[PDB]
Amino acid sequence: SKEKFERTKPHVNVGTIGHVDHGKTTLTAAITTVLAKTYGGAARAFDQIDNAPEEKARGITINTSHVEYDTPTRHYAHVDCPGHADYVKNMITGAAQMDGAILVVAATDGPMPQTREHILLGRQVGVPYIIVFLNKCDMVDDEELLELVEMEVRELLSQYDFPGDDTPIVRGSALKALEGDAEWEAKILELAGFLDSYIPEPERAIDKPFLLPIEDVFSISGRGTVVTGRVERGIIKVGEEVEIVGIKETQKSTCTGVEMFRKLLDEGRAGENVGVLLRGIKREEIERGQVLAKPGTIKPHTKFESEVYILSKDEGGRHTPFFKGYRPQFYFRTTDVTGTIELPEGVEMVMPGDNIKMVVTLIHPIAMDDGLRFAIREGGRTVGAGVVAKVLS
Amino acid sequence: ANIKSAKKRAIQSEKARKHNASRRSMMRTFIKKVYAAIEAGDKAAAQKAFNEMQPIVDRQAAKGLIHKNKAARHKANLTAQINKLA
Amino acid sequence: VTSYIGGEGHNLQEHSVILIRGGRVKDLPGVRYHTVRGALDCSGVKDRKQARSKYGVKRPKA
Amino acid sequence: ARYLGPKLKLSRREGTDLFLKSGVRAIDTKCKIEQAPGQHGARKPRLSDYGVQLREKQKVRRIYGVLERQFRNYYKEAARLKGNTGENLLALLEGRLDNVVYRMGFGATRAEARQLVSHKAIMVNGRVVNIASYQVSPNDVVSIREKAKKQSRVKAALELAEQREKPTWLEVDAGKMEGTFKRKPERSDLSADINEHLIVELYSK
RNA sequence: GCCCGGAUAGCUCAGUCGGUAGAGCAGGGGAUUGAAAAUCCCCGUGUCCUUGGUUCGAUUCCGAGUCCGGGCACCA
RNA sequence: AAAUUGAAGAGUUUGAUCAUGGCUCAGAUUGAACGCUGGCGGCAGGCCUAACACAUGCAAGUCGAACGGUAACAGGAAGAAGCUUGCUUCUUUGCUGACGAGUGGCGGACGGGUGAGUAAUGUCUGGGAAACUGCCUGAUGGAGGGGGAUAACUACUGGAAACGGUAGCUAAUACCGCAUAACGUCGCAAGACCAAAGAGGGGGACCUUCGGGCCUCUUGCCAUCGGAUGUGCCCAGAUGGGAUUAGCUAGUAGGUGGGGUAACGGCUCACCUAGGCGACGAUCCCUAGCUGGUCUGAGAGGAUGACCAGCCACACUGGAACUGAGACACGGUCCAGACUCCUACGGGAGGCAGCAGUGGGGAAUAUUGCACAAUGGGCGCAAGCCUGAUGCAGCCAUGCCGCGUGUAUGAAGAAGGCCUUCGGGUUGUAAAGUACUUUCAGCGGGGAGGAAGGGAGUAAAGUUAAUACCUUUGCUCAUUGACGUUACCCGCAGAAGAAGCACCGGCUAACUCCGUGCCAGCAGCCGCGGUAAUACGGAGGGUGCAAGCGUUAAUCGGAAUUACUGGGCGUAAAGCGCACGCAGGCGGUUUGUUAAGUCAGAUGUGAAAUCCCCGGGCUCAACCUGGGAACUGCAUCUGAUACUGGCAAG
Repeated sequence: SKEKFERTKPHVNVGTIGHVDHGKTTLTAAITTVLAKTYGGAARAFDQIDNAPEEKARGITINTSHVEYDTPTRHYAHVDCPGHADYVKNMITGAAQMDGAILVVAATDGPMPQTREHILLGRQVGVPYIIVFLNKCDMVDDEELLELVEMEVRELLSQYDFPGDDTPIVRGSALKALEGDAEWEAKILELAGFLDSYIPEPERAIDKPFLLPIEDVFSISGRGTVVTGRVERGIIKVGEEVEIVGIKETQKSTCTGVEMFRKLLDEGRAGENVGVLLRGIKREEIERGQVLAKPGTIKPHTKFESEVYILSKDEGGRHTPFFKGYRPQFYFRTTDVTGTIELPEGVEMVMPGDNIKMVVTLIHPIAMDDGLRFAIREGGRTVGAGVVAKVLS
Repeated sequence: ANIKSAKKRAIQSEKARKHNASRRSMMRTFIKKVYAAIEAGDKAAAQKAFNEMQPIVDRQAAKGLIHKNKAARHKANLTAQINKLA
Repeated sequence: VTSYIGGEGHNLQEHSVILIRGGRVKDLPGVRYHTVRGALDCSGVKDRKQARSKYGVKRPKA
Repeated sequence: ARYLGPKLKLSRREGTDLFLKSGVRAIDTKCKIEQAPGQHGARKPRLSDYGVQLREKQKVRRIYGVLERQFRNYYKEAARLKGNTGENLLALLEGRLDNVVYRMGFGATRAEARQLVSHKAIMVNGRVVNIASYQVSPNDVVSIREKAKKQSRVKAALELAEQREKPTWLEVDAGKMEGTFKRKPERSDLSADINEHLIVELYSK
């Protein structure tokens, strides 16, 4: 027995970007704090601004949009992710999963290296819909020097062809919005004003055949094995018959639960993160290389032909040509997979800043069709972006 | 099973337990008058004591106080003791 | 136990978790078992078409 | 369940006609009777005591067209039945619906008659039976459904049944598309082309 | 999802952690045999991690990844 | 409606042979798994591992026709107020429908689940003698009067919560005493001694506070004696292993007295005597719920108790006690133990081996299904309420059977593959083509039975108060399906959607090619494979099975391979090195007598289910089910006495 989330208005998954120390977790507390007062009607309360051990323990940020809340046009959930290079995997997948991102910078530091890495992702894998927040503004004594601190960001925007001044760059002091300063509680909710209108709006593929590429998995006590992630397409109701394809044998189940943010769900919707309980499934067998789907709509493949562009050093691509016989990491929605690549007759290399036709051979199968996007990476940078032109067997 | 939706038949049982104790020990300690008159050697005082007892000796098994066919055998055993005296 | 493994192609390693049935083969000393191909960490044998139920190789495909 | 593959395959392997696939090839071009199957078909046949037993069991199961599970079943039933088991099993084989439909010329082969039965064609005692393993009762009448009287192959089959002797436990009328199962099936009229003792001697091994 | 270790001849051991990688144990060829053992005479293996990089030079340095062992981590 | 169809051989020791003998093995079966494959339907089946631990839900209650009450809800009734105005608000009123909660009675100890313990005083089979009861039922009698208590409630009040605390009120089919008692109970008898309940329906008369009283009817109660389903006790036989498993006991054995018990006994206390038990198995340790019965095999014998069902034990662990007809109890109580959890830090909570669900273990296992429809069960005066009980769909080739995957036809056989002597041969009528039909599945339409009882109305009859009330039956028509868009039927294309798996050295049915060259592996054994392999891997072709296929394990057969059925021992493994001799076994021959053994006889019994004999039905089958037979034996007793046994004589 548990309480139900009720699907009124659209609902969308977003996330913070930038370097460490900039405010990436402070902001996600502070926004949710003023929204519950201002949109939600509440008075400033200590259990609003701090949260319980039990929520931290499961919404560990790096697997869960751990804060979910409401605004006048849509509901939002929001993710906090590492500002350091020690862990980037969940940022670069979260880019393909979000309808836009919250770019966090501390006026004290300016931009740092991970602020210059994460900006490229909206061109490379996700969407160029970024809204900006300048933290710790209250520390700077002079507005005209705050403006020069901000002129670093207008340059960085223009580096990756984001409009340097037609992007909305809110001023705030997130640690002061969090605690309950009268001026900075009053200079955070401006960000939700732009978030409600800069997207301009999310749009859901909820007419289509159901496709959930699984991001992550949980083991519910007394109920069994849940698989969750952004639903890319289609719709779900409780008791539908479902097919799992991918890295495993194709199997059939019953979705015997459907939840979102630990609340019951009348309907799983496209473009948003949804969790699904599954009949005859053990936490032992399932893997993130799986895709839950409408029965007989997509099948697993290891081999495919594709078009792929090799980035130029302008975009932080290669300057060395990309040889045949390479072993790149690919990125498809919620999942990464590595494959060995091949180039056309008499092509040993393709140059940076050029498109080629390629045949890949993955090290494990995933469910695939034509028109599916990827990027390739070799570590320190993404080096190309492409699309599956047809599958092979 | 492990649980039942009521617990109240246990409390009805304790209410009965305490109301049985409160007069089962009454009817059982009057017997000290028969045994003391047996110990006094005298058949007539033994009988007067048991005559005070017959009112409670049949009634305890007629009534619930020890129930069943326990009056017959007690009334018989107590005659069978005091008829050893003369 | 020592357990015979049938047909060429060996994917198994010194910690590969596997199943074994009876395989009587007094030709090899003490061996009373046979390692089940295409089960747990054991994959099927290469270049097979006459086995499908045997060697873990499944029905041949286009 | 039925035999779907090449039917003269069987007749050639068992060296007999089996009264199935009763058509003909033009000018007897590659008519391929009286020869054994395959690339090694030119070999002279070799026996064993187990080969004769297996081949006599194949023979009777290729005559009446029955599965091995079906024949193993009938042999248990035969051994339950009083008298001698051999004749008890053969009585089961002679009474079953598809076989009685072939006997009554409605099907020129066993497979025509089993296809007729599959297609809900026969009612017996006036009540429909669409399955091969119904035992036709003595003194009952089999009657083709109106929606089955249209099979051109059955109307032809009853002509292919002419100058072909029929078991003396039944009569049939082409003109009605109705046949009387006049009386009880009779072992004193029809047997298989094998020795009934050898085909059950191998079950003891 | 994160962190750690393992990819010199079949095996082992060495080798300026940039400058034709050396030796042993075992093995291959030839002779002998119908074959094998044994013997007698000739001779080879290096996935010197795959793949990208740094450089004047990679075996040995740096990222990427795969497999295998070990650690850390979660329960819509 | 009786009755059988049941008994096997094979490969393998050497140069060759006979005999001996192990090993491998064909067959059947399992709550079986593994790996491949898979379309449709019925009925059957799904922990057989950890008695290992379970999140969360849901699963014994119920009766206003025992009592006090009126929280909730509606209603009536009455009050009050307003153009909500002859309709409407607010209030009151247990007054009525009605019911939250309280008191009270009866039942929850049944079903369902688990198989841990237990070789058992439990169980099985058959009997014995000192017993008892829910509740039904036979019969006989009865119902006097009074008191006392207290929850709900009332007020006051603590704690985070669990949990409540203080003081006040009062009802009964509740509580308690007295009265009063049999054929009752005790007592040898005189005599003494023991019980209890009402409630409800309804009318002419009659009282009357118009409440109630009286009456009658119905239903319930109490006492006592009988019957009956149910249950207890006792006794004999039977009940796995270790004797390298030889002593065990006074906490016993026997008795006497008391106590205790429903009754019975070292049950239990005490005394007195010293006995009791064992190698025809005490004791000790190991294993293990049993049985009906299930499987296997000619059966004997073995395995074996599972799916169902009879019985037994158990319910996270350990101790105790109780309520009561009955329970150290699954659903309950106190206490302890362990773990886990809540908490305001003071304090508290809990045990899926119900049902669905989950983690874990392991070779391996359904959906937090659905439902009032029908069955049983508990309360129910009845309407009604309860139920994870019950029924029934889902999931899965887990079980068994049935059905289909096309069929009829069809060649100068044509391409292609395969083999080849290069002629042809073959795959194969197989394909194409020609002809027919669509079962099943599909799509659409139609559509039986599980439904009886039960509701209300109404008639006549009976009960009775002349009378209602009450009740038996009839009749009218009111009404009831989860499964479920059902079973089943009808239309309609159209071959359309339905073959894979193992096998081809021998045992073992199936041969040819190519590569491999003691290699890859190949078999269960014997074995194969070292460049002309039906034994390998692939190919084609062949064999066999089929929506299943193979393989592994497990059990049983084959085995007579521990030989009653059914063996050997000079020497095949094998006769005690010898004597003497107790235990135990065995004992000439004749007369009488006896009858334990044996044999004949009869009566009682071993339910169901299972088998058999003979049917019936669901189309057939699987499946379901009827009737009839079956049950080797046991108990007790009647007859016989040839013979073995006994006793006596010779």
